[PDB]
Amino acid sequence: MGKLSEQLKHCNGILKELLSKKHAAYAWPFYKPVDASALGLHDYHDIIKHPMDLSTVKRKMENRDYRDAQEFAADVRLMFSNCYKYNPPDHDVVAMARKLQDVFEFRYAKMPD
Ligand SMILES: Cc1cc(-c2nc(Cl)cn2Cc2ccccc2)cn(C)c1=O
Repeated sequence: MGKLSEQLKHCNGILKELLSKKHAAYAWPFYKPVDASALGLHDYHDIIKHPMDLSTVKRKMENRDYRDAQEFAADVRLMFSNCYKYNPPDHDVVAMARKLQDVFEFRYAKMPD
């Protein structure tokens, strides 16, 4: 009912959309933590100090970790920023990040007041 609750509902809706089949073609690299060892990315954790992914965001939302929309958005944007920091800008995963961030930013902007 309250403002914080209402804004977190909007955030949860966005999260559900980002994890939905509608966006799966470009969202899937963000579903789980980057497994650096599995992907042969042995410099990943030297470059990315604070990894983030949608499963972690989901766990935090479920645990009521996020106190407001701003805190939620910071994690989603951290996830994208990590991608832009680590990967050359012409790489496929970056194109996918850009597309998912477009989904995120446009819906996040429709936050209720
Ligand atoms: C460096 C990096 C790898 C992945 C990743 N996760 C899976 Cl599972 C496969 N990959 C590699 C990939 C290669 C080509 C296209 C998409 C992902 C995801 N993110 C966000 C990254 O920053």
